[PDB]
Amino acid sequence: MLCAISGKVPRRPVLSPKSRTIFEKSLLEQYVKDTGNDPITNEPLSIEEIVEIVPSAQQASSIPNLLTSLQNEWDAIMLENFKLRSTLDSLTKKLSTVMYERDAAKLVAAQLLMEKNEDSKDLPKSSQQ
Amino acid sequence: MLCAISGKVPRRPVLSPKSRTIFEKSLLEQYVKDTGNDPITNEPLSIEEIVEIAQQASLTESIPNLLTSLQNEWDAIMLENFKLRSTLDSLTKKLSTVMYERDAAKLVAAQLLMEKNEDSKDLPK
Amino acid sequence: MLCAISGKVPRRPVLSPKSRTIFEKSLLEQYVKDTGNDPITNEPLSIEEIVPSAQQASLTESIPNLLTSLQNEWDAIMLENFKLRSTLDSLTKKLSTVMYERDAAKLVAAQLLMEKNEDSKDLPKS
Amino acid sequence: MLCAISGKVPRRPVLSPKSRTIFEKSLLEQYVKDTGNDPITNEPLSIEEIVEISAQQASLTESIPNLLTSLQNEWDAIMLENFKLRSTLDSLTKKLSTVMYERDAAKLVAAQLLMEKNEDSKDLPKSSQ
Amino acid sequence: ALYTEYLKQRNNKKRRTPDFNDDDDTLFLEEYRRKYPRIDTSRYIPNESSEVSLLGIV
Repeated sequence: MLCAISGKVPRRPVLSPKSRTIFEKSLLEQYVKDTGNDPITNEPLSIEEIVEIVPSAQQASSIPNLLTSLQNEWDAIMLENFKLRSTLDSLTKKLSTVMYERDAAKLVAAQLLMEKNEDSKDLPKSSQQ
Repeated sequence: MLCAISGKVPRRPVLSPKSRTIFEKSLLEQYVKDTGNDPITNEPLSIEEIVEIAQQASLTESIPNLLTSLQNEWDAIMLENFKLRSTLDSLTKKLSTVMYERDAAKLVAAQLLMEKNEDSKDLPK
Repeated sequence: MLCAISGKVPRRPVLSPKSRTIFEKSLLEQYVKDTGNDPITNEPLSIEEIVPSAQQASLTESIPNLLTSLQNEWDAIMLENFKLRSTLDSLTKKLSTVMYERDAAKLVAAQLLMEKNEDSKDLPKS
Repeated sequence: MLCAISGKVPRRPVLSPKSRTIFEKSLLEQYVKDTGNDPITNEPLSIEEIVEISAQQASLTESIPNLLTSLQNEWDAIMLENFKLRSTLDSLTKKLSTVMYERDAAKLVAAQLLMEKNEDSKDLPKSSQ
Repeated sequence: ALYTEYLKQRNNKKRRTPDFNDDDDTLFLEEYRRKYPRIDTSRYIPNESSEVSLLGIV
């Protein structure tokens, strides 16, 4: 809702058909009469090249934004599901590495206990005699 | 503000150079793919001819209700499209009834001119 | 599904990160070894430049695909309205000129019905 | 062939040049605006840094249902999955605590048995004397 | 709340049933059925035109 020469709210928004940028009819016309050019791109432009006045014709002045809103909320749904899944699988790695290493460390005890036991009867039967 | 095809506020508007008219990129492309023309002026235009040229987000209000809104809005647009088409058929239909009377009347004038012509001959005698 | 250089079904697809296009590794590798470039855009590309995670996907079928469907519905129906807005502006324009020619002619029917009867009223009396 | 955020099959895939991973444009464009970095590698990434790279779904023969039955199922399936996924994340953290506690419980056994065994072996070496 | 309660929000169960000689309300409901049935019959035409080619390509 702004002209691209002065910066005012344009009451007659006309556009140049070389670089897409909505100017105001007064300012663009003064730029063309100064030098036949587009102010933004410095390309060739004339007064007849400009498309002036509002466009509403066979159109009539809701619905489409509801679908846009439905997209915007889904966009969050996906973003949330990602971060929830990352932590899901990243914790499963800790779970898996632990359970494996737990039962691995558990076998240390089974071995250790039977050797400790062997030391007892050995020494006991020796110290006896 | 309004694309002159659908009636939406365009989210990627494009202007035709044969006729000064800002359309929406999606809708103008479909028309050109159907027939290489401009929808308003019927001038020979192509897709490369188009020059790609406010966004304010709708904050409905304070989700199960939004389901039924979208249902109602599609339900309404379906009838707002229907009502506008039966009116087109009946305005063309009532137009055709006028054309018959228009051409029927100008045949009835020919007989009335003969009765005037017959009268002008008798008056002179 | 296809390789853009050969046109075959690539058995080892590797996507480049300068011109986004799925090339066959064995084909594109030779293209890079010839000259360090991407075949399509002719931008620089090396072999290391050529290349989901934990979220499981399902195939693209009839939420996002459903939302883009409803765009097609409305965007097509919007053009359906133009066919009836444009055709209405021709019928009403022909009706306006038709009713004007009817209104301009019926004044002349009213005068001839007066004049032909007045000529019969005049002549019969004499 | 899929997107690396939502788990989609993208309609306009775009690849980032810092980490070779294909995302759907909307979802990667959202992440960069939220926090300007690559979601996977956590490396600096912008919207201009992205590089853009057809899919067919056969709309069912019985395609009313799109408004009523299909859309209903989509928001059911989104709702009951993430709720069930939140249930899965909660148990992984609880089962984490049972893993680490049982692990540390085993560490103490080993430490206790390491003092036990070698001293039992030492006593056999001393017995000879 | 929907997932916890185990209840999906009800949609428009209206278009399917309706009734003849109704009122101004069913005049709308009737006119709804026509436009959607024409959209339906047009939506089945562009599917059958391609037919099985569009399916087997996917």
